Amino acid sequence: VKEFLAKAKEDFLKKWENPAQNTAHLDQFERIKTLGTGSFGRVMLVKHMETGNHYAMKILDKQKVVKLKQIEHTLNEKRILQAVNFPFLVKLEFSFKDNSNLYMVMEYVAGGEMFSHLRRIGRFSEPHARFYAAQIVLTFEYLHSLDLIYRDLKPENLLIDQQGYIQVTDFGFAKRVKGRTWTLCGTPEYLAPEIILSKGYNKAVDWWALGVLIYEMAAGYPPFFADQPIQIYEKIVSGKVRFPSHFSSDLKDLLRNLLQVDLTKRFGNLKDGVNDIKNHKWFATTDWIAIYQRKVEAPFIPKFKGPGDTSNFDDYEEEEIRVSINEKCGKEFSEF
Amino acid sequence: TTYADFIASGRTGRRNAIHD
Ligand SMILES: O=S(=O)(NCCNC/C=C/c1ccc(Br)cc1)c1cccc2cnccc12
Repeated sequence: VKEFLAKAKEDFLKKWENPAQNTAHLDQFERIKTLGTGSFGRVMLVKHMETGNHYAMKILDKQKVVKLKQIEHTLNEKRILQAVNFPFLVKLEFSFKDNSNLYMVMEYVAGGEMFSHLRRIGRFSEPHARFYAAQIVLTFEYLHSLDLIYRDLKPENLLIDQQGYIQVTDFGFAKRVKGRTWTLCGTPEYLAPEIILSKGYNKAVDWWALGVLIYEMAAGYPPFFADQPIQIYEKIVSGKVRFPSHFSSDLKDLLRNLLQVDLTKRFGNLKDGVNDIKNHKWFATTDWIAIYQRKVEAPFIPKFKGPGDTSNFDDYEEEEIRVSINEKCGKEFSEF
Repeated sequence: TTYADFIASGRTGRRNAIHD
């Protein structure tokens, strides 16, 4: 581990310092189908005509990123993405830009979102949830070691691959920060109290978010929900959680620690670091080595029927790609 | 039930990220 991460820091640092740019053109890909949508872009199943491969291309409208004041965050995204390398993070294959947008051609993860299966299935058994937790545990342990904060953990951002393993996408709020940070970021249901409480924060928010994840997986719903975010924030900062009667005692106690308002008492943030979690009773059966190697029995395998099969994703209206005769936000994005 | 209470609610679908 410490040795592993040690070697790991070095490749990221090289990449951090000399981030890559413009590794392709639009016309080398064949646009096939929107897999997801968002405030200022859509992810598309795309086909590389020279290789006959499929990727997920993220298309960011430059003007809309500017209107929404998301330039830095967008920059962090591409820079951190091309620099990292772990078995549970999606691979950035290319990036380029045109007069009108920014592109990130990532690897097409066929299994669909975790969100989708969990919604349909209802709730996951502890063992099935634990399979997935362990994978975010290591991923955070890697991420944090590089002074990165993930900041957007939710079922919608975790994808399942052919082998029933996790692939974390969306690094739109990922930030390399040594010391506290202040942006109100994320999804309401997953915000740590410190964040809603405008009090500057660190990595500890990633362990509270994980505490929420495990809860939504095992019980089928978030520990704090209401109809409007203000009502949710209120619940989050109250520090009052009710646990489903079907939660094991070990799970109830992992969750009490992970969802600790007092961040000088919150697991992951303590003296012994990430070991407090990796050594918790709930996890006693987990073989972290076997899991990092992808040699564990995957509890569920979404099966798909061939390349380009997009039946694990919901349908979205197709908006048409428009690329201006005039370069749009040159200076703002020159480092992209 | 909390499950019932959850399905009847407004945030059962894909949750969006809070920017500004
Ligand atoms: O389609 S996705 O975006 N699915 C996971 C993202 N979770 C929902 C967010 C969608 C979204 C899309 C565009 C912007 Br702009 C912001 C959010 C997606 C993103 C990155 C890689 C992917 C690989 N395979 C399938 C899908 C992939």
